Amino acid sequence: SPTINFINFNQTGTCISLGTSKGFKIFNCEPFGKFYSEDSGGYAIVEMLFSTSLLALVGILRIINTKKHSIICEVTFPTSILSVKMNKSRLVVLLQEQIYIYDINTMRLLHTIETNPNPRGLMAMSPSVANSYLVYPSPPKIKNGDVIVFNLETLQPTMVIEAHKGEIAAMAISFDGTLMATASDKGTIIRVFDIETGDKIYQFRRGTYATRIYSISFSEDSQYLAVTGSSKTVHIFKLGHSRHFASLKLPVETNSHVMTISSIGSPIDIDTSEYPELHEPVMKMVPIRVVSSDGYLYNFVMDPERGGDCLILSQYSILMD
Amino acid sequence: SPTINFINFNQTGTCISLGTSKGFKIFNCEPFGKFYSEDSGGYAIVEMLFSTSLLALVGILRIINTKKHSIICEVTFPTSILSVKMNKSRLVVLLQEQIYIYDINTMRLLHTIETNPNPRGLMAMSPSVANSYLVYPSPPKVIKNGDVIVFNLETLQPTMVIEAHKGEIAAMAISFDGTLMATASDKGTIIRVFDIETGDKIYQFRRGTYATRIYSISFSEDSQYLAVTGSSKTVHIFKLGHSRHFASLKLPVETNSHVMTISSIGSPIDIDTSEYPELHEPVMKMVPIRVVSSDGYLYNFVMDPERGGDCLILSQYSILM
Amino acid sequence: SPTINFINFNQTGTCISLGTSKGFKIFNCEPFGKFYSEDSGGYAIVEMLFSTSLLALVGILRIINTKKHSIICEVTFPTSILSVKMNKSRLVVLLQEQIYIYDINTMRLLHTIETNPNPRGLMAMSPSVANSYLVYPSPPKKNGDVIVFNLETLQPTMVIEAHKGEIAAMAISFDGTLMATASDKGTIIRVFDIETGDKIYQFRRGTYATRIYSISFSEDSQYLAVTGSSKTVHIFKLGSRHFASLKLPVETNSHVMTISSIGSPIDIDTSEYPELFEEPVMKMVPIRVVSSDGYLYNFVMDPERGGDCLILSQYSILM
Repeated sequence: SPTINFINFNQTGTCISLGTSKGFKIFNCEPFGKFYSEDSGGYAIVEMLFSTSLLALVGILRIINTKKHSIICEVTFPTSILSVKMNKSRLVVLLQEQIYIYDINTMRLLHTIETNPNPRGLMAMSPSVANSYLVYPSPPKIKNGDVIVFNLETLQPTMVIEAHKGEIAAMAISFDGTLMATASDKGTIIRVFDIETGDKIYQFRRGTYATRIYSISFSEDSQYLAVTGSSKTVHIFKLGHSRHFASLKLPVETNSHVMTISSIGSPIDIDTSEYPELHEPVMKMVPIRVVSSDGYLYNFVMDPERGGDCLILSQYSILMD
Repeated sequence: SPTINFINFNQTGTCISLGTSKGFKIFNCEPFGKFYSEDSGGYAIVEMLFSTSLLALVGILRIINTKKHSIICEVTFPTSILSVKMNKSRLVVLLQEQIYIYDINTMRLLHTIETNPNPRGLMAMSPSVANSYLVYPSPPKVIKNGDVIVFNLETLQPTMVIEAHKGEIAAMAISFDGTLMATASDKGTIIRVFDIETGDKIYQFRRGTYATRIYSISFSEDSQYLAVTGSSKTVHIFKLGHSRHFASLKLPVETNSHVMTISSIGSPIDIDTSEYPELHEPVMKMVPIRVVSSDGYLYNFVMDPERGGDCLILSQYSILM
Repeated sequence: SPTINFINFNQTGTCISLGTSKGFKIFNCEPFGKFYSEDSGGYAIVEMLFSTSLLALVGILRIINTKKHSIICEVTFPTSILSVKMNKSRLVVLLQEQIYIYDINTMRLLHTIETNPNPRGLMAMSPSVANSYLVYPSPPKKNGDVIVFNLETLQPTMVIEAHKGEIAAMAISFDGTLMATASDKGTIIRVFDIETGDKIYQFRRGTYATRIYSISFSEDSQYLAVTGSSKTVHIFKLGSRHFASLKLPVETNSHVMTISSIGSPIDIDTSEYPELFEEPVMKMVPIRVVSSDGYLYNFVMDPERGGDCLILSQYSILM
């Protein structure tokens, strides 16, 4: 089993990107299958658009169309790339002290921001062109958790958010580009700010003792927020409005030193006759897909009313098949 | 009489720097005199610190100590320099699209800012190290055209973004202590001053009757008054002790209308009313105002802080003679 | 996640020395971070001085400087190296039946002690050069005899009858004034004055058979920390019954070896931790526990109440 270095959903949560030490793979979610693969070499960053056969590959920057098996262009940078995010309008490249913004269509350089160092390569980017926003942390050279709200459409900053007292650990933007959620390096407080005005809307407490946070992600309908940390547990905070609404516990066999990213899908019908949820024949269950760095996928279901600990239905392997 | 290309006061308003097409000159204000001069060549930027025998010289960037007649350093830039400002802590050089910040002591480069093009070379520098702030305009790259970026020089991180005006910014000025910032649109009809730490607009002034260009803005030492000069050959004084201009400075009629005019406001001094029939106690405090124009003349005025109104002119010298 | 083979603090308790089957890493405690790492190979003992970019490497003996990336010297021994400890004056290598003493500056050999076998590789060093001592057990070839060896003049000073049974763990305070030992049954702690040899303190611990692994003093010697196999760490005050206790979370791997070290009191912010531990700042003595499974745990104790201590954080070494 080759070592994997990168896992990410697409901007809609219906696909899986992945990168190994020997190549990269592309899966699907509902009719699970391996759409694409390539045994080139070590890949560190594999980012995909809303399907559409467009990929960004960073070896351990090249953009490739997988349907045509051709290369659009290759871009070199003085320093190593730390993060890459896309929407159907702009292409963003982050280095440890520089942010590069490209037009996804014409691929010409548009802007460059000289920022204070970001060793963690943190970003959050709105995927919708109607509200194309970019946010990145602004540490000083107590004013540690300042985040710069940058508008990609006009290429100008909009406001400065005094998010947290300590360094920012993770940040995400809803699908429509309306909200933003950030967490400090202690991972004890989750705060949600409205990117339009900047006022803090929601503040959530995560866990008891300070533990690291890996990734934050909204639902497609912005109903729930998902956080994943070193506790081998995934919390879900309900944004329909403190304490997490419902929590996800991986099986005890899973190694505790695994990176976990998750995503929440649209509610769908499941059969209660087959599954003793403990009864109407069918009720709508919110699906959550959790993939771990060891190479497994987990499917949970969440009751929007009951919440609580979520049942697990199935489990796959992303390596091999 | 050689043509002059650049005039400005020092950060305290008690000295004069000037640049001709044949050299530069340095004057003094109260015991008027010519401290220094060199007929080297064309000079476009001659900026001085708080006396201290330190100068920035740009040919038609070199740092020269006038007392020692030596060269501290010499630095080149890819494009022409548009503005240079200093405090006793930082040195700022602005090109049309780039801002360079240098430490005044070590002279090593500290930061670089990539901004949207500023053909007008507009900035504002706080001269006090306690509140060292730099503000530069951020127009959209091709209504929100008058966006200005509040940048902190101490920590080298921006603090907030101020939506100053609807149209492009034409002039900026920061008080001596770095507390307030004043901005002027390209129409020169509305003068707005913002409190830099909070960001709220404190005062709003109407200037003149019809729209006309504004040359420069400058605060008093005690932030009591604000001086603006425009193409109407009239200088207005706005009282910040708290609309309409408090007092107006009318130059003599024989003066050419196409003259760049910069001004400064000094601390109140005792003047003898026996010599000057102000229209009476022997002495009364009157604020002295020095207005040097691009034709090469200095004009001394006095304002009565209670009466205000049209100001009397005491004397006129002639720079370059 | 490669397996680790050595985990230990520095002489001040403000760093983490850790060596894996693939390399070694050097961490920090309050501003947690990865100071250094090399993927060279299997390392059995990685010991560090008071920062100062000095390391000792034992393969699964070489002294390296991490700042200059150079090798000072390499020395071989007839048997496997069991333990290495350092201070600002002396370097000591312990083997199965021999103890080697080196000058940390010159690297010249100074003295060699012929001791009865030590299968556990037990020794303790005073880290201060003012009272540079070395203590090691002396089993008969009268079981818990500890030889107080003066590294300053290279001569033993006195012999203490510590315990009737085998000695399990020994430690010397930072100032080199006190010595603490624990028997093989791990129920009684004895603290001796290294100058005179009088028994000063006696502590009770381990109601059932839980072996004692490590003993450590605080910087001010106010507290004594003992870690055993029971997944619970006791704190004794040197001002009988234990003063405070540490309970690791149950989810942790039980097949682990845990050490600990107590630091100087610091201030913690209440606003950072909304759920647990909720005066914006309080003085709480920090306790750092690292286990072989690869996790660093931080606990805090109230200097007056004591009791069971909260856990502020749990960071992940090797990542």
